[PDB]
Amino acid sequence: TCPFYKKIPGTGFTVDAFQYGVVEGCTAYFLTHFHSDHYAGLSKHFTFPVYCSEITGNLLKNKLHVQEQYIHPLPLDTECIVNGVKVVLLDANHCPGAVMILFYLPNGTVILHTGDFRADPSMERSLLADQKVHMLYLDTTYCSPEYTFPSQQEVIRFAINTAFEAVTLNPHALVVCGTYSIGKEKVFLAIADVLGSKVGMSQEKYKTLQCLNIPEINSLITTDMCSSLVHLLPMMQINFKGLQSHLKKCGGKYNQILAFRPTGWTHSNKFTRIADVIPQTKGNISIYGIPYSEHSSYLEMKRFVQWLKPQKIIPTVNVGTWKSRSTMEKYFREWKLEAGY
Ligand code: NI
Repeated sequence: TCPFYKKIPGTGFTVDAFQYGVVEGCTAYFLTHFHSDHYAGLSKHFTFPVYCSEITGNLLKNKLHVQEQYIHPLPLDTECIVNGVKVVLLDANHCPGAVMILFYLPNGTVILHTGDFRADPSMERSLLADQKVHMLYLDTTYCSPEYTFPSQQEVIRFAINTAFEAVTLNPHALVVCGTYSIGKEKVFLAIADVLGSKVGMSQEKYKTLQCLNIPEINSLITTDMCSSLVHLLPMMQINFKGLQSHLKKCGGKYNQILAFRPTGWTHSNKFTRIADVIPQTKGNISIYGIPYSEHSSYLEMKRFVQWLKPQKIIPTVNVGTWKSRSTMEKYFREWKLEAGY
């Protein structure tokens, strides 16, 4: 049964609620982004209207084979009417095609559902600036002050400078980057750009990337692994055994691997600066875990909420334990007392 925090009161609507069967009273199913914990349940047999971004609707049609007649893509930053209710989709600064949803209820209540997001001051000048928001359905993934990480730009700087150094010292080194979902494409695209290579990958991953409207993409990716010196592999293969095996397959073209695992947060964050990150090494294989996050840090989240000043917060992440829930509620009250709303 669908949990309460996936239901939008005063509407026929649900958000990211595809694994519960037919939800009683739901006239339109919204999908914030194409990550499996959120789309779980969709397939070619789904026959209700699904509302989403253009990019998400490309992925629904091509990857999950949802039929066209049930996909309702909406433009961003544009007032639209759905089953009699005004909605707006906003960029969530998450993965490609990920949105936040503003709902303008018939009784005057305004609700923001962030989906998954990485808060940013740029959001303070979107259409959110223009009216009051009463209820916030909030991505609370890293809602605790231990969760600090660097900007995306600092992390990409580290990665480019590390890859360029290694390959210039050894033109026979291969770079490998791990992936298991869409998101974080900047990691592998920025490294391939500095090296003058295309990124090589499986046919299944190339297909996914071709749904993303990324400019000039035919220029940056390929299925011809032999012509590429940056390869993408499944995240599970980014270990010494998996990498040794891959290196065997390249037929003596390469004699070293430098590999990257873009994790979110790891407790190496609580002690070490990005400048100071070091790899794990075995023989001619090195693996770097880099803290490239597509969710808000604690401070980014706090800033967003203290700017928005909502009347009520509904967490959508870490809701399964009483300790988590009590922790989050304590921080929400601190924020409200410090800011004065
Ligand atoms: Ni996500």
